[PDB]
Amino acid sequence: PMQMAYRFNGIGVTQNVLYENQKLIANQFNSAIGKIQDSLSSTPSALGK
Amino acid sequence: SNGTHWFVTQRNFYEPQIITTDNTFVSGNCDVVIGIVNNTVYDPLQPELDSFKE
Repeated sequence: PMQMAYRFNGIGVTQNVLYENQKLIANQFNSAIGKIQDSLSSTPSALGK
Repeated sequence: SNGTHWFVTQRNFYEPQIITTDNTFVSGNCDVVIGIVNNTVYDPLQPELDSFKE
């Protein structure tokens, strides 16, 4: 959780955003990474190259 | 921290500093941040005034 505060600092967002929204941000990462497994299974044309 | 005294320091070279009011910025209260600890800051604008005026 200290690392992501260092990475919002690169894109011009201060550290206060992450700690004030630590639970909500973690849910967004958790749900988005679960969609990736379903996305490759549904569309077989992703692994074309 | 080194166990007793808290310090603020830069990222790639160890150089501890005393946490004054100009070394930090304030955003919101302290009941929402996970892992926040208790400490005090030693501001340099109050006791400079207190030494001369009092």
